[PDB]
Amino acid sequence: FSPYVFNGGTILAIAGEDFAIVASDTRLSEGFSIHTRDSPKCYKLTDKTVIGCSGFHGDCLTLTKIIEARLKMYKHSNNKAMTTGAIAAMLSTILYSRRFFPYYVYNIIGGLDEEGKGAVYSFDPVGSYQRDSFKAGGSASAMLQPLLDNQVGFKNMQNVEHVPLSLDRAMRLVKDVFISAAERDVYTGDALRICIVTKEGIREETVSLRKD
Amino acid sequence: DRGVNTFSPEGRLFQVEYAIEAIKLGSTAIGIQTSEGVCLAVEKRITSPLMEPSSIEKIVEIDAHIGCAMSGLIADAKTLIDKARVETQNHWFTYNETMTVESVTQAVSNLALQFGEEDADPGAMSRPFGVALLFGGVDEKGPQLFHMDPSGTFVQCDARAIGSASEGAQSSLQEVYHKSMTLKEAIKSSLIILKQVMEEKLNATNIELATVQPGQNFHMFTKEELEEVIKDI
Amino acid sequence: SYDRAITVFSPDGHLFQVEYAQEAVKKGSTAVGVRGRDIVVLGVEKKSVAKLQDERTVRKICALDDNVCMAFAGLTADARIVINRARVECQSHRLTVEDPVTVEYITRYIASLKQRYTQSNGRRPFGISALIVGFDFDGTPRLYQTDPSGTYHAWKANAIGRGAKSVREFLEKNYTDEAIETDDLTIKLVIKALLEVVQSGGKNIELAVMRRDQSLKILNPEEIEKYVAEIE
Amino acid sequence: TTTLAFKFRHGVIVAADSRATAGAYIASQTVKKVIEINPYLLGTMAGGAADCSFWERLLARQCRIYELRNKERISVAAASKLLANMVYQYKGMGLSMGTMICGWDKRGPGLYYVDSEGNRISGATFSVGSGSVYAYGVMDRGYSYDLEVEQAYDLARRAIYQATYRDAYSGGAVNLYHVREDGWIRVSSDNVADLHEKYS
Amino acid sequence: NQYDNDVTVWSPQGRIHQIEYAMEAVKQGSATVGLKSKTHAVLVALKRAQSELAAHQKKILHVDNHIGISIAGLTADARLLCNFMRQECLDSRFVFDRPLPVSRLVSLIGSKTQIPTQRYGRRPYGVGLLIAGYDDMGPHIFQTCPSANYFDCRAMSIGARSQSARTYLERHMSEFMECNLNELVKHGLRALRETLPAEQDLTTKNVSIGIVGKDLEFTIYDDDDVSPFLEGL
Amino acid sequence: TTIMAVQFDGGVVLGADSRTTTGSYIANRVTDKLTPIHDRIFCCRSGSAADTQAVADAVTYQLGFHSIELNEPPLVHTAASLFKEMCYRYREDLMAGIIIAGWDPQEGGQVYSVPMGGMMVRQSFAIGGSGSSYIYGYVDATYREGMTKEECLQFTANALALAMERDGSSGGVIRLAAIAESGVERQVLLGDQIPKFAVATL
Amino acid sequence: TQNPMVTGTSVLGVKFEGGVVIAADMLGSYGSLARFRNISRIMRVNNSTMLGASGDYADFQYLKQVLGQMVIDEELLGDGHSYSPRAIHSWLTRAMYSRRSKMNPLWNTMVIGGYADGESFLGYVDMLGVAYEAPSLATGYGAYLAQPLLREVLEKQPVLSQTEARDLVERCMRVLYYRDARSYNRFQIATVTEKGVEIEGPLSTETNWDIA
Amino acid sequence: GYDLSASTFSPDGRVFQVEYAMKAVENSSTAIGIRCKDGVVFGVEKLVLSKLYEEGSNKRLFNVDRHVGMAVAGLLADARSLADIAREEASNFRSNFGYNIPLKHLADRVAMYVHAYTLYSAVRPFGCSFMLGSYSVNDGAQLYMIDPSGVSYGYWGCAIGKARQAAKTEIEKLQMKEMTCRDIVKEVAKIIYIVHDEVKDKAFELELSWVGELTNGRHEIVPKDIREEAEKYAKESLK
Amino acid sequence: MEYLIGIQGPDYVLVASDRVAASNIVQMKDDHDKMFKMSEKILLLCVGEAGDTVQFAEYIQKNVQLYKMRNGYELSPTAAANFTRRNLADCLRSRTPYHVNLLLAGYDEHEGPALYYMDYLAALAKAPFAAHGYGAFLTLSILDRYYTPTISRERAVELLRKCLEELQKRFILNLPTFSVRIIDKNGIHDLDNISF
Ligand SMILES: CC(C)C[C@@H](C=O)NC(=O)[C@H](CC(C)C)NC(=O)[C@H](CC(C)C)NC(=O)OCc1ccccc1
Ligand SMILES: CC(C)C[C@@H](C=O)NC(=O)[C@H](CC(C)C)NC(=O)[C@H](CC(C)C)NC(=O)OCc1ccccc1
Repeated sequence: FSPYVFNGGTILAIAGEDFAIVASDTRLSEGFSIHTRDSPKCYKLTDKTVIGCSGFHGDCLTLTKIIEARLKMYKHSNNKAMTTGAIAAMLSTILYSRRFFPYYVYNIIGGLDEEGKGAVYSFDPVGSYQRDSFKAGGSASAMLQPLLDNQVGFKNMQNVEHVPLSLDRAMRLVKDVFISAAERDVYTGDALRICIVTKEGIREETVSLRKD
Repeated sequence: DRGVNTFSPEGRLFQVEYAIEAIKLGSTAIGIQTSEGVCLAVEKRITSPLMEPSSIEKIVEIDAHIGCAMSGLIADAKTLIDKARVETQNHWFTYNETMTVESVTQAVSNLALQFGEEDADPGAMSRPFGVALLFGGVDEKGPQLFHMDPSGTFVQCDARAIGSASEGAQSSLQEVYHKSMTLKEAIKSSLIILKQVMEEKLNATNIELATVQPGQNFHMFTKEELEEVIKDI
Repeated sequence: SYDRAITVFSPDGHLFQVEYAQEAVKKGSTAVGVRGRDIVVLGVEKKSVAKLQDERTVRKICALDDNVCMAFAGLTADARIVINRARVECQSHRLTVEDPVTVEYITRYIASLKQRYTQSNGRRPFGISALIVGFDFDGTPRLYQTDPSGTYHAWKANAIGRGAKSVREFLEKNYTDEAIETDDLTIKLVIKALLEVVQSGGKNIELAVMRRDQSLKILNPEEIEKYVAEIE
Repeated sequence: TTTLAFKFRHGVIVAADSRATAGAYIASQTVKKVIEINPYLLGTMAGGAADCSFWERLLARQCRIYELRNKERISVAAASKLLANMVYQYKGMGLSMGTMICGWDKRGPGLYYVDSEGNRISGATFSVGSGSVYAYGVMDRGYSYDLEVEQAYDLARRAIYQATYRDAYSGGAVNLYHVREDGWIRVSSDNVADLHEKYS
Repeated sequence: NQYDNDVTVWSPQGRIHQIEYAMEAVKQGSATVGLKSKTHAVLVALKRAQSELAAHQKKILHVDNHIGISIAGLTADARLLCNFMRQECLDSRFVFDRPLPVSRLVSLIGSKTQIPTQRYGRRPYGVGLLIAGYDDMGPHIFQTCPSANYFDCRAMSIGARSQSARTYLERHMSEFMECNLNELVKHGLRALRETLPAEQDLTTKNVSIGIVGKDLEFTIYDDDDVSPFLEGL
Repeated sequence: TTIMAVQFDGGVVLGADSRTTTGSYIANRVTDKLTPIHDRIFCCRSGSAADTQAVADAVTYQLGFHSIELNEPPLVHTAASLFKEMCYRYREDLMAGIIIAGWDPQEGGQVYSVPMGGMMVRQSFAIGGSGSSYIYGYVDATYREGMTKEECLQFTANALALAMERDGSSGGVIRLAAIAESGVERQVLLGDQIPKFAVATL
Repeated sequence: TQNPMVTGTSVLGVKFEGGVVIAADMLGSYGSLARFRNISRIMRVNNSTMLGASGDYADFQYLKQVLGQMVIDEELLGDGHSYSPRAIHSWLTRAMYSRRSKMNPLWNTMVIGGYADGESFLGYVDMLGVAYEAPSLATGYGAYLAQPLLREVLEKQPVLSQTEARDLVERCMRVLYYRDARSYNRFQIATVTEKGVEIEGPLSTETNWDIA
Repeated sequence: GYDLSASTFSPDGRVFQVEYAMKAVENSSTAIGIRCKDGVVFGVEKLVLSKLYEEGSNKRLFNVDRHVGMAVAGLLADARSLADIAREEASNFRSNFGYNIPLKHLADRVAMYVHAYTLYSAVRPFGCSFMLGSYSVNDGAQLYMIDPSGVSYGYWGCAIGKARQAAKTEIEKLQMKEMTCRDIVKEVAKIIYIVHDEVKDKAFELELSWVGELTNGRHEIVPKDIREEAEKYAKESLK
Repeated sequence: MEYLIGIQGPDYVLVASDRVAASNIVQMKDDHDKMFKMSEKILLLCVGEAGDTVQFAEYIQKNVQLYKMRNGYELSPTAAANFTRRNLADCLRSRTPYHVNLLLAGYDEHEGPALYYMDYLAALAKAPFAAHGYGAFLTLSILDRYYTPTISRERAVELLRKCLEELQKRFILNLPTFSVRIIDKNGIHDLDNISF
């Protein structure tokens, strides 16, 4: 008996001066089979915070319900909603609590900070988190990260104007990077759930990718 | 005859009502909340010249933004102040944020009434805590002052006096408190009311004053700074 | 497990079991401690010499650690339990922090234990008060007192046990920078303080001194007699 | 990872890289491998990222409770023993943490190395990580207790740079901290790319 | 005499005086009103200030999006029950991913509050609660008692001078079902007022309002948010 | 081991080989695998001897207390359920294949197969053991609804004989039992009594 | 169970306009041997929910008793509330994950089909706590032989009638009999609708063609 | 002082704590139960203290199993506690033996838990008496009543509460053995109305439940229509 | 590995320990001390797994120090050796065993000098001279060839030097400095470190 199974999934979060995009593929799988083609890996935690979880679907289901309860418990004792930074810290403690039987999940929390600016935090399967400007996680992370580093971080590029990222430019990047991942990753390519967090709430858009 | 958890015909719990009388025998402690911060003042009540006045600690720090004034059985408070300090550090480790003063007051007030002799626990408390606490701090809501009693009840107080002369300082407090009052005016008002209730002559060694201000951390006034305010008093 | 509440509040807010414990301390022998500049002195009244009793076995002054030592008034059996808990604590501290416990650290622990026995089911408060005296690493002479209630305060000089009020009144009027300048003057202050309560004089007075960076020294009966005569 | 620390006449110098790696994938080039327990005490992290960050943060929590209860800041030795005792409870279970506790106490500058294996050793110069071997050579050949502040800064930056050039799992920027009697100061965060141009 | 100090001693007339005593504690608390329409369940609480310089106390609490509670009696025991209720609701949404039926939660509280009334050394709970929740069975108002008995109420008032409120509610209960939220909230405010010391009025400082409905998660309106409801009486 | 049970209109017929084996050694050549859990409820045990003897002893104890408390003869389903409860609960620490067949006043003659793993299923006829595999096609080809106690006793004897001749772990004597409201009639077939089948010559 | 014993094969599911239909063979196999050939691996949890199970049959017999009591416990309260098809699916995911985390798994892949509030529910739960909802479900070898066919039809025509759903289930059952060596030609079809759950008796794919 | 604990017999052989506990049941409204040939009908006089109480509040007729129903008298909190015990005993019996628990076994097991609260000072005797009733094709209709002492007996018609004696006279004038549930429901309503004292007890809601061949061995609340016909017959009979 | 040596003389006990702490292929310390002062006349030289040596050695030290405080007198070298052996032997079949090889050395004013060898299995043996470590294989024969029961403390340091010079020539591990201490009626005395 093996307690874990790779269910596939690619997650991406990009932060902006006034926005945070959390995006995911919508295809759960097992071996060479597809469980469903409509399993978004993005989960709204608050009105300013969305988490994206990929890996063992069993653990992602448990962890997401554990966070929803931990958020309600905070609001009941502290009489306030947890900030994006508070959930990032609590998730590190939740993930480490299971260091000897870890959660096979890769999580990216994307939301707006207490100053109203985008904030992305990436987590390892055991708890180590980081405030990043953009992070890709999941099956096609190494296929999406090397390009955000160039197009968003302007890395390895000389004599180029470092313009700020608009939601328009950021959303085309998210769609384009996932379209390329659908081409070379067998675990990604049903549709793309894109959750954009702004002071006006969390809007969710779904594009389509390549069914195999 | 009656165990610790027996209700009176008036439904009040005798052990909780005798612990309140225990506070009425404590050194008067005054707390005032202003926009510019919260001031906590207490009467040291020294017994002999051979005692070291510094050893009498009635105002303690739970965290950089939270201080506490105690009155009643001081030894009972030690365990309550320890819970407040650990709960604040646990909140930091888990959420990387300062705990609100209401959340610290709620965490300590929960330990009260958790007593009994019916095998409630291996290390269960036997009786209520005979102490009243005045928590003063600055959260995201601003300068805040809460009062907790041996009944497990906590309240937000703009100005509160606990101890032996509470039934007199509170009257004086309700006659000199204005929402617009400054921290300096509050600090002077605390010492004036304390000097009146205090049996000994208020000096820079027979009183303890501390203040939590929006930017500055919990600060226990030293003899030099206390002497300055006591000069005007 | 017997889990009845021995220590409970009374109408008027009085824990009588704690007050009864202090009555036992008042029935105890008088213990006096004066904190000097380079010497901390602790002296106890040897009630009855007994004549046929080894004194090494009835000593009321003990050393919790190399830097700390304590005297007690009240029940000798309860004290032995508290002294052993504090001795074990000092060693556990050296193991988890790699430094000698501070005088107030051990005073805080002894008080916290004496307090939990006043709010724990199935236990009676300890009928003993202690005078923890030592020297902090900085070299500051330290004198603290613990009560059966778990309350502890630092003092320049104090007295516990029978005739504590009389002895403390004396120390209140005889303590000064003058009667503390000389180590011998500090020792004779404790001697005179006890002689106010001790009737025999010299024969019935144990005394101990812990100078800085030095172990506890138990003054021999002859040395005590020397000061008793000089103090006459 | 490359973390080095040395005690000199003007305090204790702590430097480290910024790279985190999952397999051969460079996950991060901006990880902070120096934790500030207090304004006078800082701990560096090598080995398991989650392991070190969790235990070093639990150390900071315990150290602050000490200040509140003892009304004094903890020593570098008492803090080193606390982490050593905390990890020995999990010896032979998988924790991989190489750490250096550095601060200024009443006994002067302090530098202790603690491993999850159980090693707790005080010292003047330590280097922990996979590039520790590369850093020791440059640090050892250029070290001197009587090193001037600027020279000590340059020695630390150069030793981490040479460790990042020979070590695949070492890279990013060099984060320099200087512990003095009035607390620690973050001196600089120089990218190994810019350092490569200057040192060449 | 010897039948009124333990909860495990029946009186010669088949009565546990200790439960009767604990039930007196609730009658010694600020009046709290609760009524339900066809779509909304409103909880009106008369907050009481310990002093002119003290916040009232907070008598209305959140248990879950569909449930809220008004308190009367010992606040510490109320917090202990509120936590049991909050966890039972969290457990239901974690296992069945569904809001816990309000009726089922009341059954659990009565089971937890009955155990302490039949065991030696244990005291009855000294808190009376008015629970307001919405479910697939519509709006629900329940009243829990220290005796462990609970009642499904169309409207209820627990606390001091609460009979004055129950008189108003019994007279106007017929029109509550078909009532708008503001008409319903004002009916409750009128009844809470009938429990006020003659020369006293319902200011925004002494009143709190909790509401839950088909499209409204339990909300506690306090301070200025009560001004909309108070304006119109 | 070959255990077999069949139901007829009025009761049930049970059968078993008599061979216990440690490797290829026959520790017991006359074992009784047909154990009585109650007056009209018997069990046919297969698998581990210690495991099957312990569970049958436990169920007889529990079933006995239940019958004296509920003043009524026990139901065959209750015995099967108690066997299922233990065999499922200790499925990882117990090798025990059991057939619980008996007569009850309410549901008549009932044959229940509680196989390895803890599963329980009512069956018209049940077979179990290492020799069960060699007689699956026979029982499927020779079983007919409406058989009698005499026909059912012959079916069990003929089937067990074929399995005992092909399974090395099966053999010895054929122990038969017929349970009905009247009582429990037990019979041992030995030597020429055991049904025989002619071998080939080529 | 660390070692499955008597097991069942594939269970099919498809949501139609007005409810859902589940299909399973009436066979329990002991490692290649068709040992028990008249067992139902389908269950009526309540009037709105049905459950089909693959894997260890004793583990399914344990779930039938625990879920059966859970429903009797609720229907004794007379509160007017009942477990919905989705609530039963949430409980089963929590149960399978709880057991997998204790390393004592219930070797069973269940298909939960339900109808409530004019909405059809079809949920999948594996032994590791992986669960999802989908228009069609096929456990075991039906994941490779039946789901492909069901997914093709449910792609062109997203909404199927009861007549269409049953036809496609009976067609997928025939292909499972031709290519699954642990299958059997006797099967039960359960249908949940506004009238409740109805289970059809021993049906046969006897409509098999053998042009060899 | 011989009457302060259930661990103490009086100098006469009596445990007065259990007698005091049953005084509480005699201070409650009456709950009558009548067994016929078709099954069992339970009826309770639920006095409504406050008009601000929804209909069905403080119900005294419970479903302890699919086939078993429980009528209660005395403290409702204690009664609700024993309904949980009865519900759990029935559940564990079905999980261990795999069938619906016989009412005699359910009665015996619940009566033993009640008797366990009459022997120690650490606990007080339950202040409630209840009637358990069921109907199966094999066992038929069964009515059992349990008292605060823990004594269980089967009856053809039982009455617990403040008017048990008067109710028993009325129940004893009935030929339940020959009557059917449909006819008994009206008689239960007639007796509850005749035993009710409006002058003292203000108003009450007649609560009616039954289990029988008509309910197919399932405890249920008498259909509103049948309950209303019964109440009309009851009031008309009182005339 | 690490090196421990003890030579018992007529009125003294000479002990030496290596001063190097190594991570893997790098010495992280060349001033390490592997000797612990249990009493004023008892020393415990401990080598072994990282974390196990100080956890066991500091434990034995605080318990021997508690004895002096609780009884006013100190444990004898033999009582201390036996207390250590019981604790090492009572954690052997436990889930938390200590991998530690030790050398207790002390001077009782009555029984005189004593050196006790203990292995990780907790076997206690009193020895005139003993060593722990892979270097013991190259030095125990030098001690056997030259040790005489009446050796002087001066000739004892010379033999200690012969053994450490052998380690410099034949041993494959760079053990450059050695901590050298002696115990007698006047207590524990630190001697100059024999460095190479
Ligand atoms: C403190 C560490 C960053 C030091 C460094 C090596 O010593 N740790 C690492 O490089 C670790 C383990 C590695 C040795 C294989 N590499 C890692 O990738 C680990 C966790 C994976 C192994 C699942 N940490 C990680 O991915 O995220 C760490 C992190 C922390 C903060 C911000 C950004 C990134
Ligand atoms: C259940 C009983 C009717 C036994 C029956 C099995 O069906 N007949 C059998 O032959 C079974 C075979 C089994 C391993 C499949 N025999 C057994 O189970 C034997 C019986 C012992 C008394 C020697 N048990 C066994 O092999 O281990 C027990 C043991 C212990 C020590 C020495 C030798 C044997």
